[PDB]
Amino acid sequence: SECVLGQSKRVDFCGKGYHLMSFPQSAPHGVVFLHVTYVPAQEKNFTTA
Amino acid sequence: SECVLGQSKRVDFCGKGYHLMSFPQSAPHGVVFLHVTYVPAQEKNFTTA
Repeated sequence: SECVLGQSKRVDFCGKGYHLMSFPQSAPHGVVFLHVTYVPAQEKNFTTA
Repeated sequence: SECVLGQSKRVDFCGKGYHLMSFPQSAPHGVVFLHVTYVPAQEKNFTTA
C-alpha cells in the first residue's frame, strides 16, 4: 500500500536509498517486490559558509 | 532505522514534539534511544484575517 501505490519518505522502507518506485510480482505462498531506488555517486569537496 | 538514519515526520513516533535527532545506546539485552526534540514556549495573542 505504501511502496507501490505512491512514493515513500520513510528511510530504509522501500529499498536502500532514496525511493523511486516498486513493482510487485507474485510468488508461490508469497510476494516479491522490485524496488527502484536512487543512489549518489562520485563527489567533490568544496568550501562552504 | 527511521529516527537515527534521517528525520521523521510522524507524530509522537521519535519522541514527543517536533523531532530533531536521536542517539542510540546499548544496554544488556536491549537498546536505549535519546531523542532530541523541539518544543514551543511563551506565546501571545494576535488579530488575524
